[PDB]
Amino acid sequence: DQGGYGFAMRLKRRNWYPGAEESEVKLNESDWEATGLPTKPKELPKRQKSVIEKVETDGDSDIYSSPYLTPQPKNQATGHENFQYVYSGWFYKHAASEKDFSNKKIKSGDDGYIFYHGEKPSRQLPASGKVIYKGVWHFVTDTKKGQDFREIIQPSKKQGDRYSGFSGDGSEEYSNKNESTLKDDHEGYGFTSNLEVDFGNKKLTGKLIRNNASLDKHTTQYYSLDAQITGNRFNGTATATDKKENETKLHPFVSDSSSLSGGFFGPQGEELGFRFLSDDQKVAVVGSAKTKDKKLTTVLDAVELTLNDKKIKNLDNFSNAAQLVVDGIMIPLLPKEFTRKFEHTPETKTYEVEVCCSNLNYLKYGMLTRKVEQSMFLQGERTDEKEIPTDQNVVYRGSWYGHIANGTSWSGNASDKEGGNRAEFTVNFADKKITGKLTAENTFTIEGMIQGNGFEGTAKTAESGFDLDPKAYITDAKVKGGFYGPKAEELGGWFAYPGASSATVVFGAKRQQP
Amino acid sequence: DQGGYGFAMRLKRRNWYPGAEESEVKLNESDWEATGLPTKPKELPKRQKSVIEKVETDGDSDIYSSPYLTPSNAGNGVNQPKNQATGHENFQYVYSGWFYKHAASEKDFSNKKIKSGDDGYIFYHGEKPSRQLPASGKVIYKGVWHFVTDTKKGQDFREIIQPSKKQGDRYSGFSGDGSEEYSNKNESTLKDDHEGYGFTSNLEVDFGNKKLTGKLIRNNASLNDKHTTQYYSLDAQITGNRFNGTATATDKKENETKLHPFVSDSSSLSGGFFGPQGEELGFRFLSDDQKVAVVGSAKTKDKSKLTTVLDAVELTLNDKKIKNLDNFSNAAQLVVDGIMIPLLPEFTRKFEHTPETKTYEVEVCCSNLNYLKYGMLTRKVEQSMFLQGERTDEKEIPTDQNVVYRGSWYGHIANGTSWSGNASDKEGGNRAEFTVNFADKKITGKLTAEQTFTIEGMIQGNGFEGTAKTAESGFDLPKAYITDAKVKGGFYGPKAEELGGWFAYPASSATVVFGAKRQ
Ligand code: NA
Repeated sequence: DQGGYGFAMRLKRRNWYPGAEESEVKLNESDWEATGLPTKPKELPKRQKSVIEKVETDGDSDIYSSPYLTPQPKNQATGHENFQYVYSGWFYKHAASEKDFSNKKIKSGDDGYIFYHGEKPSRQLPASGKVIYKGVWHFVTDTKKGQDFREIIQPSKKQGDRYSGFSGDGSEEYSNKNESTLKDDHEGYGFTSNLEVDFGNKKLTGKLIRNNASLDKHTTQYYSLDAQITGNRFNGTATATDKKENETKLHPFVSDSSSLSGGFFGPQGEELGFRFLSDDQKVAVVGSAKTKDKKLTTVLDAVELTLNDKKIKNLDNFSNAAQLVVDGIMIPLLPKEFTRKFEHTPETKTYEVEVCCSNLNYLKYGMLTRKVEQSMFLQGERTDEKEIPTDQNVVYRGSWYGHIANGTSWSGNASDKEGGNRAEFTVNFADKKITGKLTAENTFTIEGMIQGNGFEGTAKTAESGFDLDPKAYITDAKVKGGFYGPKAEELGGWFAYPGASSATVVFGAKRQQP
Repeated sequence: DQGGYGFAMRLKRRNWYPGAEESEVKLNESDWEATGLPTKPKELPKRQKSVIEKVETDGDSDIYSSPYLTPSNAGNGVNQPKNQATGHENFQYVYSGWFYKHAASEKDFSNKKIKSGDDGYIFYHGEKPSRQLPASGKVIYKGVWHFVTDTKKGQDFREIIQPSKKQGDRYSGFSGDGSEEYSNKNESTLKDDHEGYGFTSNLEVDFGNKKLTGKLIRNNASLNDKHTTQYYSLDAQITGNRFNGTATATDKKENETKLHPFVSDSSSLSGGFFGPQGEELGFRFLSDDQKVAVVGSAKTKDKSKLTTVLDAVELTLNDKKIKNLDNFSNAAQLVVDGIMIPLLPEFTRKFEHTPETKTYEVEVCCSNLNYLKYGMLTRKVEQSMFLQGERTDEKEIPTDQNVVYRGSWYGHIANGTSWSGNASDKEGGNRAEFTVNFADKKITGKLTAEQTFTIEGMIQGNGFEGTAKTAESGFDLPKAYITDAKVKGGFYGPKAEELGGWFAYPASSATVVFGAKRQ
């Protein structure tokens, strides 16, 4: 979707002051909150935790949270419990009532959040095969006067009416979360998720169930899931398994959702997080799942090349070339005209960014400066390896940002004109062969082999030295890159030297046509 | 208990008018209704049926009832459910079950009343309460049982009734609800450990020790390993043709959360035996927490020395004929024409009574008798004598070889003109005396008007039989003559503190009831 490390949704409490009563408080897409990057996924998300810390109590000040979270119920899919990258769950307080009679506000009930968050969003995934993910899921409901969800939460405290139904409520007493052993057909403890991810076809399906207390089949299914995978993200729908027919509907899971979204985390996407909001705005869900406890394709490139030390770091990215993720904050690259330039301060003081180009849509590259640090960056969404064209002669044209020196330093931005930085590449896909040239003043020569949706080769200053306007002699510099966008219209790469002349360069070119 | 042909309990519907809402409606002992004696036990009880007939509907007017019941005066759909204990299904004397309508909602805003849900009854009723039972042995009875619950806001019983319509909250949970979908009542074959279809009862009656035990279970839908669920065990003492005791909720746990209503014991199990030798029975109870009422019925296997537990007879004057009366093992409760006439509000007594034959006139004796009552009964005009008593257990029959009993008798005799004489304590009026040799199984005595009769007989178990005769000589009012009068009687109360009997004849007639007390 619009990408992020995580999302949280707060419980609602309904005003029941007589004469100024809200009959209902619905959930809204706008209610979703970003969590930010967690240092430790097992801990509560910091922004929302701080909110709850300040929530007033009167008799019980503790924060209660999902049992596997960092402060004897269980909530886990057996064989799939050792999360390292992604956590979902809930936390709350027995919040004091708001009793503001002269402003006509009375509110009572728990206050808290459901959430998921993760670290290390994936840049590679299995190339093929169907893989089973299991884990947990959580929910929070709207509030409506007279409403109860007695099938899921015993309504002695007006859960669903005065404050949201949620999966952490003390009266959620129909799951097996407190039992000591499992029935033969239980998937685990409490509310659990089961997803089948088809990396071959870039899609996934799943089921969200409750494992039922034993006091006849022991689970109940509330949703099935369907989603398309794009890069490290996925988007789709949730289908309510029991909606309204012969029943008056004793639970909140009665409407489909068209807003299922999530993403993969970890080295090869072995964990995932997701959320959705029901179309009738009655229920929000978050969840997490992982491969069983213990060949790849690359879906994106996102790198930072630091000048001062010529070093190259991987950046996080949510499979969106136009969204630059640095230091856990998200910097957009298009203003909701070749190249571009601007600065940005969140909430390092400010970020200065120069980005190219206007004609590129799956690939962005340029300059990044913190304040003072300076780096180049490149990020792109790789084309599916199965979409790599077979054409034997393909020309790409564009530019590049350059920083090089054997004595004094030369720096040159990218440009469309005139004798400024220019790049050209000819690719023989059939041969798995790639070559091209970068010129400043009319010089590097690059040979490489294509592998899947990526390439790898060398860049040399040739013979001998370059200019510095003193000869810089770079030869056998490792060059890595990729093809971005559908059907590989855009391509990009970078190189650092060494692995008395230095060099750091990002470049990107666009495909032509007869 | 207090005896009767049957009992019914109505479903509750909770008021949910906002602002005037009942959060709960509990069941009460006072909610039990007498059914009266059914002409045909397979039919619905008439009083309660009439109530349900008048219950308003708006879309579906049918009365739904237990599958083995007579639809009678009422229809169905998607229907072949069963509710039966296999091998024990051919009831003739006693039926239990339920009947109901999809009642219209009461929508009376102007009286702040909103009520919705089914309206109906559970019940059992029987005919021919037993005057004899097997003398000994343990006997298996099986059958069915039914329940109705209280109503409470937010409450559901999802383990027994799928709560889509707020069963247990807006209207009573009950065993006939359309959403009782977890029993096997609709299945076509039985698992090998099912006792039958739907909710069934299993009782072991120990006639030797005058007690019984039992189990009430559900036979579960097959949707490995066991296919029934037990909700109660039962324990009761038998007294005459009645039994009383307790029900014990099988799963009350402690910690709950209790998805069914059967969570509390009951100290009010009561029922009775029906049929020639008590081969069928009916029972009811109300849970101590007033959350559930149960009724049921059971019978010996579908197709033995007997003991007599009571005598209850009517001797009609005009035709000198003798009919058995129904009785619920209670000497002080006179049951005639299906209605119950109490006999205690001073020797003898007299009074009249009209139920709801115009009125009944009764003269009853005596004040010192507690397991035996006898006197005059008149309908309006018909006239009869009656006697009824609770027999002493044959095993309690004393061995004493010389025992005197003293009392009186009511007399009606004539060879020409008629002589009638009430019973009395004094003076030369009717007086009776008996000497009994239990060891000899021998009994004799005399009735005198002041002239007399003389009775002799032998003793079989807890009853006696023999003959009575005038002096002949003759009698008074002019003389009447009696010879070889057929005499029947019994011993009543613990260790036979009491005894009584009667005779009819058969140009002289005679009809006499008598009762005496031990000295
Ligand atoms: Na009755």
